[PDB]
Amino acid sequence: VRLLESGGGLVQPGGSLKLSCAASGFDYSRYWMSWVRQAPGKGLKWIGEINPVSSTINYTPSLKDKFIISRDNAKDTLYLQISKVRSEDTALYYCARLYYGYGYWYFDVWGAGTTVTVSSAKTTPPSVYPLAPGSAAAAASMVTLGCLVKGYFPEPVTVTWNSGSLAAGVHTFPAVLQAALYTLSSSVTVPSSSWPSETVTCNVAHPASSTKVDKKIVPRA
Amino acid sequence: VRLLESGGGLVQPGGSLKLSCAASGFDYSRYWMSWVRQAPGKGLKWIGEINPVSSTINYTPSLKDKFIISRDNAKDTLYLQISKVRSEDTALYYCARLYYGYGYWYFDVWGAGTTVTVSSAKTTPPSVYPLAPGSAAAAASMVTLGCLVKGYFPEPVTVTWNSGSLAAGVHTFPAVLQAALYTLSSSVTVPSSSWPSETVTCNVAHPASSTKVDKKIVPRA
Amino acid sequence: DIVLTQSPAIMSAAPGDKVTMTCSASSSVSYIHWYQQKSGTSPKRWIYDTSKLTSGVPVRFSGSGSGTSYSLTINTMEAEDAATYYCQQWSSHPQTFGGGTKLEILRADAAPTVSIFPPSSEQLTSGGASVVCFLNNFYPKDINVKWKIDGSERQNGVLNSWTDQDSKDSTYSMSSTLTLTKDEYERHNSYTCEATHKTSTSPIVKSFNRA
Amino acid sequence: DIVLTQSPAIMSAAPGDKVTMTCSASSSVSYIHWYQQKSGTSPKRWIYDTSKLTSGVPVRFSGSGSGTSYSLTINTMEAEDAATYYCQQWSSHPQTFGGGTKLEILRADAAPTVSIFPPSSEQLTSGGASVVCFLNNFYPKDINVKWKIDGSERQNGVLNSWTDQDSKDSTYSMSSTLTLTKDEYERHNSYTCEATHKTSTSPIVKSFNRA
Amino acid sequence: RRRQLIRQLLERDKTPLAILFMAAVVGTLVGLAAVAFDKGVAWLQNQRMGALVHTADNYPLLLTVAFLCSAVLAMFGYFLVRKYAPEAGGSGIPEIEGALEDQRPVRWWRVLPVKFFGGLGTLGGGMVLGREGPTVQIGGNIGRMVLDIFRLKGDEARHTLLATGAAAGLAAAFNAPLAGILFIIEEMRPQFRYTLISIKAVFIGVIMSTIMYRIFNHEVALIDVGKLSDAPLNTLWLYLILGIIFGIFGPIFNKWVLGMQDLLHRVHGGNITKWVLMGGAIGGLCGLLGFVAPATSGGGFNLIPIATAGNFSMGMLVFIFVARVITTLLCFSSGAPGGIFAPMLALGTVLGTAFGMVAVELFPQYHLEAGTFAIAGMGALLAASIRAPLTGIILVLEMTDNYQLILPMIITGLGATLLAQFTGGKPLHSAILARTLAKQEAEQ
Amino acid sequence: RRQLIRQLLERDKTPLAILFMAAVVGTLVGLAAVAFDKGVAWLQNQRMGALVHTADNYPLLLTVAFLCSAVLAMFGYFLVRKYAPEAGGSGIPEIEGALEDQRPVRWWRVLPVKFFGGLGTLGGGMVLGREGPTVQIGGNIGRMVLDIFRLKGDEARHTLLATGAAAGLAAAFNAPLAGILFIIEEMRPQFRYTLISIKAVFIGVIMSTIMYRIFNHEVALIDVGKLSDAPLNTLWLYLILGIIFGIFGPIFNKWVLGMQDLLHRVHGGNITKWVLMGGAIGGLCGLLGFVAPATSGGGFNLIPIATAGNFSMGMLVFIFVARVITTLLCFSSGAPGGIFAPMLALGTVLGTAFGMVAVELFPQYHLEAGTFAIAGMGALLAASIRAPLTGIILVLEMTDNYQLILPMIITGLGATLLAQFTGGKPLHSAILARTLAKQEA
Ligand SMILES: [Br-]
Ligand SMILES: [Br-]
Repeated sequence: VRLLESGGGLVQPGGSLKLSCAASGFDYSRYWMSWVRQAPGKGLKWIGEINPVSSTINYTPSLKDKFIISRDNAKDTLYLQISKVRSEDTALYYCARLYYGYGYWYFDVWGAGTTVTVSSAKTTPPSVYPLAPGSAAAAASMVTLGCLVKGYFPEPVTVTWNSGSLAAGVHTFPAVLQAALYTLSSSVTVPSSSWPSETVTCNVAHPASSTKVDKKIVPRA
Repeated sequence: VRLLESGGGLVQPGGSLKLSCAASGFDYSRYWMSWVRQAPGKGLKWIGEINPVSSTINYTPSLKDKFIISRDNAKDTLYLQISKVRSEDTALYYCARLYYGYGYWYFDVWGAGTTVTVSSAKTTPPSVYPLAPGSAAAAASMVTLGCLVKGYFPEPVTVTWNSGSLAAGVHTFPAVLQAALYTLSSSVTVPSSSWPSETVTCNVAHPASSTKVDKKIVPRA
Repeated sequence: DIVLTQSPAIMSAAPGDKVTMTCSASSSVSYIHWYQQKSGTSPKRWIYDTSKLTSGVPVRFSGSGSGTSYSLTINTMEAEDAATYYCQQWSSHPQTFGGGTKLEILRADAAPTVSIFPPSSEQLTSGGASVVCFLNNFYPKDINVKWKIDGSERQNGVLNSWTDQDSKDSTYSMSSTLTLTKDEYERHNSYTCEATHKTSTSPIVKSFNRA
Repeated sequence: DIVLTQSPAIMSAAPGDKVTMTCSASSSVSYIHWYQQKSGTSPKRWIYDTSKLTSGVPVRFSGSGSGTSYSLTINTMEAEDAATYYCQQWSSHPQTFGGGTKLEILRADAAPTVSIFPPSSEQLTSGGASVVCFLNNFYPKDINVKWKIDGSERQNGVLNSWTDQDSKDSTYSMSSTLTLTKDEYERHNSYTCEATHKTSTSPIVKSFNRA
Repeated sequence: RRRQLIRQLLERDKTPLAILFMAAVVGTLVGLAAVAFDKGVAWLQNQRMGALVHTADNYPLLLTVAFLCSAVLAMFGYFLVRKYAPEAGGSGIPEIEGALEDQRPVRWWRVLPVKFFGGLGTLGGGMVLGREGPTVQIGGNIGRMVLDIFRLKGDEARHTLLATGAAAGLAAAFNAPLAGILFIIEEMRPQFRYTLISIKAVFIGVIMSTIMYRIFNHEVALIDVGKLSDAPLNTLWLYLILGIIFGIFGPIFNKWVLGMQDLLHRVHGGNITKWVLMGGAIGGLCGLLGFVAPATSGGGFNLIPIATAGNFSMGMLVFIFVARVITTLLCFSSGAPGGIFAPMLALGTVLGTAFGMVAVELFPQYHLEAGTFAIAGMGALLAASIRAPLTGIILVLEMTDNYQLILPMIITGLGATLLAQFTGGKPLHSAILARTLAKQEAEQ
Repeated sequence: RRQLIRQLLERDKTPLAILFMAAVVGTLVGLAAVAFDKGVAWLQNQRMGALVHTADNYPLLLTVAFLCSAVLAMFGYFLVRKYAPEAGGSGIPEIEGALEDQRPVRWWRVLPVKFFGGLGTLGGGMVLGREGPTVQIGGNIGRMVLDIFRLKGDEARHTLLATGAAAGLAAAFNAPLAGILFIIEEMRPQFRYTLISIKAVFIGVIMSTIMYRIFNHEVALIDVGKLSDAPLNTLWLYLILGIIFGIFGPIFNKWVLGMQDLLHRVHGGNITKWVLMGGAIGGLCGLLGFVAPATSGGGFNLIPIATAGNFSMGMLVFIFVARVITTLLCFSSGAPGGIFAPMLALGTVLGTAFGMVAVELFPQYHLEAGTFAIAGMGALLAASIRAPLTGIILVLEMTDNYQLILPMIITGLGATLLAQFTGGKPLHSAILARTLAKQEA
C-alpha cells in the first residue's frame, strides 16, 4: 500500500487550492481518512478527518469554510480544499489512513507528502555557478568542489553531481530565503587524482520554472 | 449499474485484439462475468464465463487458445483476446454479468456491445453532408431535414440530433456497403415555426477512427 | 450440446391478440430464460426460471413449459412488444440460445411522407453527387420507389435502405439515394423521386429544379 | 485541549546504549502512540497504545506510563535509530501530537575540512559576487564563522546554512556565503574565513587573494 | 444411580424414526402455511395502497377510505376470534407455552382457520403486530394436528412435535432457522420439570420449513442494513449503559401492556359487540396512520433500515418512539391476534439509534456510527420485556448479519436482563400465562 | 396448577450471589485460557527457532525436531500419570460427569497438572486441541471459587461448574455463542432436570471473551473471506456430503476407542512405558511438523489453505489419511488435550475433496469447492461427537459465512441422522460410560 498525495505548490495569499490524495494497495472504504500538516520545522497538527460514508467530517478548532474535506470512493481519492489561504498554511501536507487497538485511534499509514507555499513572490529560475577552487590552493589528497544555485523561487531544486554517479561524498545544504528569493550550494569531494583530469559536472533542475541545467566545473587559468 | 464494453473495430484476418468491458454500480466481485456474440442479423452465441477469483474459466467448444477471457478486480474490468481471426468472428460482442433464481444461471445485466470487423480494408472517417430542403420548400406544418453520412468503414456510426435534445422525430437508416465502403442517412422532423428560425445540428460520431462531426443544416443560399 | 429451436421465426399480430411463441429443445431442459431484444438495443432479461418476470416487466407477459417444450406468452399484446425474443437454457452445459422469434405488429394503414434533397454544395466539391429521398412512417412495409431524371427511367446505381418497425407507432420508413459523377448530375435539370404505395393508387411524386 | 510536551528537546547517545524520551500532557491521557520520522520521509507508526510494537519494529524499543507522563525507550540504541520520535494522543478530542524529540548520534569529535571559493567568472558578469565557505564533516555542531575582507571583520550580508547529521558518519557541515556587489567586491582584496570549533584553541583560517 | 446412568448415556441421542419423519412433515406444513400467510398479508396491504390511488384527490375522502379499510378488516378479525376461538386472541405464544405444560388445550380444528384468516385481517389492515404470534401458534397447532391425525402415542411425540411446529413457525417468520430452535429451548419448553423433547427432531422440522419459505421468498431479505463498522474495545462500556436503560424500561413496558389489557376490558365488558367495534376502531386508527405518518403504524420492519442508516432526525425519532409505544400497547393489549416480537424490534432500534446519536456527538474520539447502537438495542427490548436474551441475540444476528457486533449485542442484551431483574419485572410471556391461568382458578 | 403459577411468576430469578460469582469465574478462566494460549505459542516458537540453529546437516535437524516434541510430550504424560490421572485425554467427559455428581473435581490437582501438562503436548506440536485443556481447566476454576467461598446449595455447585466450562470453551475459539450452546446440548445433566441458571452462564462467557479479546484482538484463528452463496438446486449435494460424514462418523469413534485399548497393551498402565511411548508419539509429530506439517499440529493453519482450493486432489487424500493416523495416535494415547480442533480440520479436508469432485461433475451449478469445505468443517463434530447445534454455531462464529447456514445445517444434520442409523454413539458419552463402568467393574 502506497499513499500518493499531489496538488501542492505555490499559491497567492487570499487564493485557494485543492490538494488531491490517490490510494492503492487496499480497499479504500471501511477506512476513516485524515489530513495532517506539518508547518516547516514545527509540531505536526491535525486538520480533520472523514469517515467512509462521508456522514461525518470533523475538522480542527479552526474557523468556518477554511477546510473542505471530502472523498470519492469510486476513483479512490480523498480531497482537501483550502480557501482564503494565508502564510500559516505554507506547510507540508499528509493524508493518512486511520486505525486503532484498544480503541484510542492512531494514524495508521502516512503518504509521502506535498508542499504548499503561500507567498506573493513570483516563480523565477535559478542561476547556476561553479565554485572551482582557487589558484592560491594546495592540490591535496581530497579536492572539494561545488555549485551555487542562486536566486530562484519556490522550492525545491534537485542538484545531483555527474548524473548521481558521483553519489559518494556530496552535500546539498538547505536553501535560504532572502528578499523573496532562495539560495543553496552543493558540494562534492573528489580525490586529487580524479579532478581536472576527469570531468566533474553538476546537474541542477528546478522544475518550478522548467529549468534543467548542467554546469561543468573547470579548474582556474 | 452499467457495463461498457470497448476496443473492437478493424482487425487484419488472422490478427488479434483485446476487448475490455468495464463495470460500475455494483460490487464487481461477487459476480461471475461472461461474453456473448451476435454476428450481424443473427442469434446469440456464448463465448465463455469466468468467476470472481479467476479460478474457473470455461469456454465454448473451440480451439486451444482461440479465446482468452480474463478479468482484473482492481480496475473493475473484464477482458477478451481473439487470435487467428477468420471471418466467422466478425460480430458484436456483449459482456454480461451472471446470476440465478432457483439455480440455473442466466445472463443478467448485459452490456451495450462492441463491433469487431475482420477485413483487409482500411479505417476511413465518414464524410458528412447536410440534406436541407431545396429553396422551393413548400413549408407545411412541419419540416424534414436530414444529413447524409457517406464513405466510412467499418461500422457503426451514431447520429443524434442537437446533442440528443431532439429525440422524438428522428430516423436513422441502416448502412449499405457500396463495395468496401458504408453509407447512411438520418432524417429529422421539426415544427416549421422553429426552423430556419433556430439551430438544427446533426452529430455524426464514428468511433472506429475516433471522430465526431457536427453539421449545422443551413437553408440554401 | 443442447439445440434449442424457436417456433415462429417471424410472427405478425395486432395489439389485443393473445400471443404465444415457442422454444423446443433436443434433450431435456428445465428453467429456461427469455430475452427481449428490441431494434438496436441489447438483449434484456425478460422472463427467467421459466415463469418469473424480471422487475418491471408488464404483467401482460407470462412464461411456462417443461421437459422439451417451453413457451412465452403475451396476453393481449401491445405494440411496444415489437421485439425479437430469445429463449436460453443453462440446465446442461454449455448453455445455448434459441434462433429467436421476431414479433411484428399489425396496425391500420399510414401513407408515406416524402422528402427530396439535392446534392449539398459541399458534396459537389468532392466530384460526387447524391440525390436523397426520405419516405417516412408508412404502413405496410411494401413500397416501390422509382427515379426519373428529366422524365426518363434511371435504374443505374440507386440505393435503398429501410428501418425496422417502430417500437411505439409501429410504422416503417425508407430512404433512396441516387449517385452521379459531378458533371453527370450537372448535365440535367429536373430530378424526381416517385413513390408508389398501397395507401393511394396514384404514385406520389416529389421533385427539385437545378435551375 | 491536550498539550503533549516531549522533554529531551534534541539529544545524543552512542550506538548500543540506553535511550529514554519523556512526553507529559496538560489534562489526562490514555494509550498514546509513537511515530518515527527520518529526514525527508513519511512519518511511521512505531509504538502504539501506551506500548505495543508495530510489525517490523526492532524489539529494542518500548513504552509505558499513566495519565500525565509516558515514555519511549531504546535498550541498545543503534545506527538506524537516527530519527525523530513524536508522541501523539487521541484519548481526548481533538487529537494532538508533541513537539517531537529528535534522536542524534554522539561520535568522535572532529575538526572541519575547510574550503573557500572565489565568485564565479559567470556570476561577476552579472553584478553580484558571492564568496563561499564550506565547512565539511565535524562533531559536535556548535561552531562560529567570521569573515575578514581586506583583513577587516564584517557581519552583514552573510548566510550560513547547516546540514543535519550524516548517515555515512554522523558529522555536520555548514556553508557560509557572503554576497557583495561586483563594485563593492572589486574594491577590496584579502577575503578570509575563520572557523571556531571545540577541537582547537586557534580558529581555522582559510582564505584567498584577488591579486 | 450410577448403574442406571451408564445405561442412559449409551442410549443418548436416539430418537425413534417415527418422530423424526413426522417432524419432517410438520415443518413442511408450517412452512407452506407460514408462506401462504405472508402472501396474504402482502396482498391485503396492496389493495389498501391501491384503493388509495383510486380515490386520489379529496383529502378528507381518502383519509376516510384508509381508516374505514383497516377498520373493516380489524373487525372481521376480532369477530372471527371472539366468536369461534377465544384462545387465539393476543400473541399465541403464551397459549402454546401452556400446552407444553399440559394446562391449555390445543383446539386445532378451531384455531388453524381462526388465527390464519383472522390474522390476515389485523395484519393486512396494517396494525402494529407481528407475524410470530400467528405462526408460532399456527405452527404448534399444525404439530398437534398431525399427532392427532396419525394418532401417535406417548409423552415424547406430543411434546416434541408441538415444539418443532412452534419452532418451524417462528423460523419461517423471520427466515431464522437458528433462533427458532434457540427459542424453544429458552422459553418454550416446560421450564421447571424435565421434558423429553428431542432436539434433532425440532431441527429437521425447522429446516424443512425454512427450505419451504426460501422456495417462495428467495432473493430478498426482511431487513438489509449492509455491513456496519466494528466496535473497538474502549467502546463497550457504552453498550452496558444502553442495556441499563433498556433494563429499567423493560419492566415498565410490561406494566402497561398488562394494565392496558385491564383498562381495555372495562371498555367492552367482555361483550362481543363493543369489542369488535372497539376493534375496527383501533384497527382503523392504524390504517389511517399508515398514511399520515406510516412510521407509527405497520409491523416496523420497514423503518429499521431507514433508522439504522441515521436518516431520521433526533426529533423524528423521539416522535416515532412515543407514537409506537402508544400503538403497540393499543393493538396488542386490546387482544387482537398477532405477536409483539416485531414491534419490539422496532422500538429497540429506534431507541437504540437515539442513544447512538447522543453517543456519536458526545464522543468523537470513539469514531462511532450510531447504526451499531441501533443494532445492539434492536434485540434489547426482547431481552428486558420478554426475558429471552439468547433468542433475541441470535434473532438479530440471523437478520442483520453483523457478527462483528456480537460483543456489543450480548453486553447490551445482558445489561437488559440484569436490570429487568433487579427492578422486579417479569418475563412478559409468563406473566401472561400466569394471569390467564390464575383466572381459570379464580372463578370456582 | 396452583403450584405452576407460583413458579411462573418467580421464573428467571437467580440470586445476586451466584450472578456475581459467575462474573469472577469467567474473568478467571479468561485470563487462564489466554495465559495458556500464550504459552503454546512460545513453545512452538522455540522449536522453530532451534531448527534454524542447526540449519544444515539434514539428518541432524530431523533429529532436533523429533527430540524436542519428544521431550515435551514426556514431560506432559508424566505430570499427568504422577499427580493427576483424571486429567488425561479430553477433559470434557470428566466435567460432564461432575455435573451428574459422579466424578470429583480435584481442582487443587488438575489446575496445575492440565495447564502445564498441556503446554507440553500442545507445544511439541501434537495433533490435539485447546478445548480439552480449557473446558476442564475452566470447570475446575468453577469449583475452586465454590469451594474458596463456601457457597451453599445444588444451584451454585452446578451453575458455577457449568459457566466455568463454557467460558473455557469460548475463550478456546473466541466463540461466546458456541460456549453457551454447548452447555445446553452436551454439558448439562442430560436426563434429570437441573437448576443451572442460563443468565449466569452468560455473564461468565462474556467476561472471559472480553478477557481473551484484551490480549488476542486484531487477529482471528481462521480467516476464509466471504465465500460465494449456495443456490437452492445445489442443496441436495450437501445432504449427500452429510451422508458420507454420517457413515464415517461412527467408524472414527470405533477407532478412537479401539486405539485407546490397543495402546494400553503397549504400556500395561505403567508410568514409564507410557511416558516413553508418549514422547515417542509426541516426537513423531514434531518431526512431521517439518517434513510435511499439514499432517501435524492442531490443524487451524491448513483450513484456510485447503478451503481456497490450493491443494491438488492428491495432496488432499494424503493429508487426510495422514491425519486420521495422527489424531488417533495422539488422542487415544491419553495425552492431555481435546479432539475438537483436529476434527474441524478433518472435516474441512474431506469437504474440499467432495467439493472438487463436485465442481467438475457439475459445471452448470457454478460451484466453488470452498463451500463444501465449510459445510463439512463441523460435520465430523456432528457425526462423531453428536453435537450438531454447537458445531454449526462454532463454524459460524469462526468463518462467518452466514449465507451458508442452510448447507451447513443440512450437511450437519445428514450427519447426525446417518450416525444414528448406523449405530454410533456420542463420542463424549461413550468415553464417560467407559470410564464410569470401569469404576464399577
Ligand atoms: Br397474548
Ligand atoms: Br477423554
